[PDB]
Order: sequence, then C-alpha cells, then structure tokens
Amino acid sequence: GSHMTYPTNLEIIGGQGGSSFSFTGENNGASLEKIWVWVGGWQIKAVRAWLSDGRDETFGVPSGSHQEYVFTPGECFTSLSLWGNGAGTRLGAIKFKTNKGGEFFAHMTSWGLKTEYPMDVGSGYCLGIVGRGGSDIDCMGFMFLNAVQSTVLTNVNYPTINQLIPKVATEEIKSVSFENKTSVKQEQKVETSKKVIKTSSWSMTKSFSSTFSVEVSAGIPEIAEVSTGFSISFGVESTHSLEQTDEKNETLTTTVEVPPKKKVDVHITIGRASFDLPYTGTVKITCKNGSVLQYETKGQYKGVAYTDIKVNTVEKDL
Amino acid sequence: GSHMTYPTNLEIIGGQGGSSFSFTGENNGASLEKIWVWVGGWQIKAVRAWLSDGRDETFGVPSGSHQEYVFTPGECFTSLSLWGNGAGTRLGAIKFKTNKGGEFFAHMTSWGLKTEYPMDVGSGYCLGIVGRGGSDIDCMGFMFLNAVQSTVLTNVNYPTINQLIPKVATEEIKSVSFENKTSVKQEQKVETSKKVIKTSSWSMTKSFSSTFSVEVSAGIPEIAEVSTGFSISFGVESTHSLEQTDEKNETLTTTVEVPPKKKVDVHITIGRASFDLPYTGTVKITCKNGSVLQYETKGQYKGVAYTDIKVNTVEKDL
Ligand SMILES: OC[C@H]1O[C@@](CO)(O[C@H]2O[C@H](CO)[C@@H](O)[C@H](O)[C@H]2O)[C@@H](O)[C@@H]1O
Ligand SMILES: OC[C@H]1O[C@@](CO)(O[C@H]2O[C@H](CO)[C@@H](O)[C@H](O)[C@H]2O)[C@@H](O)[C@@H]1O
Ligand SMILES: [Cl-]
Ligand SMILES: [Cl-]
Repeated sequence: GSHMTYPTNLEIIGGQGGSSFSFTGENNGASLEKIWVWVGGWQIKAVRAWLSDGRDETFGVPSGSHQEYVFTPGECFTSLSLWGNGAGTRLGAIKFKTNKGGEFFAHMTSWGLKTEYPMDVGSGYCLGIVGRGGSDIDCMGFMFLNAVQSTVLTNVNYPTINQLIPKVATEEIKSVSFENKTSVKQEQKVETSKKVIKTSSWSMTKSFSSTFSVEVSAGIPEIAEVSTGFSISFGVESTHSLEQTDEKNETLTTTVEVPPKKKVDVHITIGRASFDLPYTGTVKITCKNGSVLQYETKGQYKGVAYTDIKVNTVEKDL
Repeated sequence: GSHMTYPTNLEIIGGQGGSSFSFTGENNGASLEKIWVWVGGWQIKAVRAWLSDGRDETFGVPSGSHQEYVFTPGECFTSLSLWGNGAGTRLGAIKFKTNKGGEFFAHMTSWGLKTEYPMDVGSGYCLGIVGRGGSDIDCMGFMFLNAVQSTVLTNVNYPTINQLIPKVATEEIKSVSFENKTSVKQEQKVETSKKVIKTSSWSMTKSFSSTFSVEVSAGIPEIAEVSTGFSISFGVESTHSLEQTDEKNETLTTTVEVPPKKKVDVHITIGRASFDLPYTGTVKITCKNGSVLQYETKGQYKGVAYTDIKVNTVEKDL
C-alpha cells in the first residue's frame, strides 16, 4: 500500500484503437494556448493543439468546420468534463470553463451523449493533451499540473558575466568647498544622502508567470569600483521575486582634512550600472501532494546596480 | 560642551536691513519648486518662490526682467554659492547646480562680485528661502534638509475605514463533481492553488517621494468573510514600501464528504476587494546627524486584498 503522487493529473476517456500520442509541456512548462476541435456524428473527429512554446500538432483527421478556443496568458481551466461516444470506442465530447469566464463545448452530432466524466483540473494549468488517434480521436485526456505549493527559479547562472564590461554612469550628489585661512590643520564633517533604486528582472514565459507566483533563489550581479576597472561581481544567493525593486537612502559620513593656507574641493558621486545579460536556471515546481516537476530554462536578466558613494577631494593653495 | 545638531542647514548672506521673512516647507515637507530672481546694479532686487504645496510669495520689489529656475520632482541642488554686494548691505548673487545637470547664476549688474560663499546643500533637498527684504533682498539663504538616514511614514490611520462597506468580487478557482453509488459515506481530497497579488499604496507629494526612500510603518486594510457578511479590519503594523506588491500561491487542501447515493458539487472560490480610502499619518525624517523633522500628512490609500479561499459544497440524489 505504498502510495505514489505525481505532479500531473490526466484522465483519458474513450476507446483503445488508434495510435498513442502525447503532446504536453510537461518537460518545459509550456501550456495549451489554442485548441481546434472537429466533430463527427459518433466521435470527436480530430484535435489540433498549440502549446505556448510554439508547438502545433493535429491528431485524428479533420472533417468539416472546427470549433476553437484561444487561451490568454494566465487563463486556467476551472472545470472540465469529457464524454465517450457511449460505446467505449471514441471520445464523444469536451466541455470546459475557464477562470476568465469562458466556456467551450464540442460534441459528436448524431448520437446522444451518455455518461459525463467530470475531471479535477488540479491547479487549472493545462499542459496539453494525451491520447490515441487514427482517423478519429479514439481517446483523449487533458493533462493538468496538480495544485502547487511553490514555484521557484533556482540554480541561476549568468554564463557571460565574466566576459562583461559594465558601463558605469556617474551621478553627481554634491560638491562642497572649504578654505583654511589659518596656519594649522582643520577638519570638516561632510554628510551625504542619496536615494538609490536597485532593480532585478528575470524574464519568464508569460503563460507560466501569469499563472504562478515564481520565487527566485539567486545571486544578483553587483558592481564595485576596482582600481583597474569595473567588474560585475556575481553576488550572494537569496530570495527575490521575478521583478524586484529595492529603494534605500544610501548615506556616508566623511571627515575632510583642510590643510593650512589651502582650499579643498570635495566632490561626491555615485556610479550607476545597467546589466542586460542572459541567464539559465532550473524551474522547480513542488505540488501540494509532495511531488515535483522541474525543468531547465533560460532568459534575460536585467539589473540596475550602484557603486558605493565616492568622495574625491581636490586640494589647492589659496 | 554638549553638541547640538539640526535637521535643516541654512546660511544667510547679506545685510541687516529690511524685514524678516521665512518661506519654507519645514512644517510640511514642501520643497522649492520654482524661483524667479530680479537683479539691480548693486543688489538682488527681488525673489519670487513657489513651493511644492502651492504656496507662492515674492520678497523685495521686482524691477526689470526676471531669471527663472523650474525644479522637477527629484531635482536636488548639488552645489550653491551666494555673494553679498561687497558692501555687506544686500545679497548680490546666487549660483547653483542641480543633480539633473542644471546651472543657474543671477547677479547684480554693476558692482563687482567679491567674496563667494559656498554652501553645504545637505541632502540637496531645498525646503525654501529665509532672509530679509524691503525694496530689495537685504539678505537671504536657501534652507536644505540635512543628509537623511531614514524617512518613515508612520502613525497611519484610515479615518473612514469603520464606515466602509467593501465591494468583494468572487473569482472562481475550480469546480468538481463526485458521485457516491454505494449506501456508504465516501471521502475525496481536493487540493487547490491560486496566485494572488495583494497591493498597497500610500500617495505622497512626488517631490518628496522622488528624492527620499520612504518606508511605511502601517497596518494594511484586510478583508475576511464573516458568517454575517464582509469585515474590513485594520491589520497589525509592519514595514512596507510606499508602493508595495506581494504575490503568492494561496493554497488549500479540502476533504470532501460524499454521503451515500448522492452527487456532490464542490465550488472553490476566492474573494477580491479593492480599497480606495483616505489616510493620515506622520512623516518622520531622521537625519544622519541625529536630528529629526516630523510633520503630519494626508493622502489616499489604494489596496487590493483577498479573502481566504472558500469551499461551498452542494448535494443531490444520484
Ligand atoms: O472511423 C475511422 C475509420 O478508419 C479506420 C481504418 O482507416 O480505422 C482507423 O481509425 C480508427 C479511429 O481513429 C482507429 O481506431 C483505427 O485504429 C485506425 O486504423 C476504420 O477502421 C475506421 O472505421
Ligand atoms: O534699496 C532701495 C531703497 O529702499 C529704502 C526705502 O526707500 O529702504 C528699504 O529697502 C531696503 C532694501 O530692502 C531696506 O534695507 C530698508 O529697511 C527698507 O526701508 C531705502 O533706504 C533704500 O535706498
Ligand atoms: Cl464511452
Ligand atoms: Cl558683502
């Protein structure tokens, strides 16, 4: 009585003729984006499906006109029922409703419908379809991702980061001038504050990111001003959102030495850098039922990062 | 030997004639938004200033054309110098630069400029002007907020929240049906997941919020479904940003009981509420130098909140 749970939920209805097919995003997180259904008198005749990664395949042999459903990003199933043709030999009908208020019903046209099979749609996120086709749709089911506990983008790498030479724009914060009339050392306290807005963005297919709250477990590219240039350090690992912004009041206290019979000009600045670079990582979906679905992904990271506040003092003799 | 610090920085240059004026946002965080300067042969003739709260005053008596500087939100001074008229009886010139690359220089037209007085602009955020005027500008200084350590919106109240009746819109997450053909009670586990995006925002004058990173210490309006109806409670105080979004995967596991020889329909939903109400609070500015500037404020809070996920089951015979 060992019990197995799975990250997907799939119930296939119909007969056992035809040849098996499996058309799902279960290895890359792709979802069902569009479906065309053709019907006959005593069967679903054919199905054409488009997944959000651009795959497009037809099962069975179309005849007549089709019915269409176009799913928008974030649109999930709220319910699904399938019918066989009543004889156990073909799929007979598909009915569903979505979380955007849509409803779709496609059914054989001659024979009356018999036993309805209502399905659990899991999370509501449909990964595609699986079944058997020949001239017709012998059998089919819709594959759903089961309800999700967490969705994490982890194992993030930036494979061009070491090659990259970042452009650091200087922002002026303040300049102050002092003059020391006396023949003895002077010291001046200078306090600086400046609002900095650091941002991080990891791109993601919009279907997946509209449906799930993706946490990011990653290091953030950072800038420090090295004496021989600017290097993009790949910082310490922590948790973020896919689009993240962190504001603060960056501050510094400087004690400026003003020698005798000298004027000192103090110039206070900060450096700003925009990263725009590829990343790779692993999407890890953990379902409520304990199972996991993971897959490798790649995208673009965009970052805005700042140096420390910099103080430059220029001494002159008046 | 005690040491006294202050949250504003103000150095007044010129003579002692005329009458005192003080035109600053040091009681409501308003900043200098626009300035017009008129000059004469041996003086600054007049200054007209506009603060970000809509105040507008003129000091001295204009003659001739004016020079103008218009400050955009977030534009701070990076440097400032003032001159007297050389005789110590009038302000004679104003020169400044800003963090958006601007520069402005207004000076008396006949008498030569003597001693330049360079000023520490503090945070760069100019609260306004203080000085003496009669026919002319006898003396003036620009007041700055000193470098800032933190800016916090706290003591937040929503004085209409008790009168409020909230619009709750119901979103469908999933529905499923079960059938029990036995004369024996049956159980079914249904797991649910749903992405929710909760948002908070407290309005603030754009000049202040563009210059400073404002942390919010507040309770957030929250919504629960009571057996009677829909509660709107304050929440417990915590730290937020002025514009805050929090995504999560809300989840639920439900054990559904199917009584013998019954159909049971399970309808899983969540309630969404939009708040749009007034708030009051206290802005607390703590300077690097330990001093504090506090003032009361008011604005509009906008929120999106959600109830817990709800399960409603209905039963029939079959
Ligand atoms: O009804 C379709 C028609 O086609 C045939 C033979 O070409 O069978 C093909 O299609 C069936 C439905 O997809 C499959 O079950 C079968 O395996 C496949 O050869 C006829 O047998 C059938 O009547
Ligand atoms: O500066 C012009 C002229 O104004 C007079 C009055 O005619 O003085 C007024 O303006 C001065 C500059 O603002 C003030 O110092 C003075 O207090 C005020 O009465 C003249 O004295 C002066 O020459
Ligand atoms: Cl059947
Ligand atoms: Cl002078």
